[PDB]
Amino acid sequence: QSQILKAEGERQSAFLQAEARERSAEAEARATKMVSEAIASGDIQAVNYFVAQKYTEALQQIGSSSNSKVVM
Amino acid sequence: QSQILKAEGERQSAFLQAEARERSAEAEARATKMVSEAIASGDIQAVNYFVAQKYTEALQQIGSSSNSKVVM
Repeated sequence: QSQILKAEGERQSAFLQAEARERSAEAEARATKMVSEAIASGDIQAVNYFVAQKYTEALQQIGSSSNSKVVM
Repeated sequence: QSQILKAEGERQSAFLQAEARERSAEAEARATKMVSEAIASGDIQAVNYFVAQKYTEALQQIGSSSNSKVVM
């Protein structure tokens, strides 16, 4: 009996997760459309600049951590 | 007798899991259709930008952890 009750629990959880998945997919679609229009209008170098600066910040935090051993 | 009862338990669990699987597949199909339309309308560089930024965040967290030893 305990196992059957548990299984019913995961079933209901799966249904709720499916609903959340559909909503998140809707949001991703809207985001894709908006950024697609923005890129198609003007240019591509700006996106590369954004990627570069975010990557620079990530690399700085990777280097400046407590546990590491860099080599130049 | 104990083993037979246990086996009945896993049977019922499998049935419930099958129902959940069908629901999740439905959700995946809807998501695929929506994002497919969004991509087919506008462009592909936006998806690459999203992938790049999420990957940058993942790499930053991989580097900035307690147990590691980076090498440059």
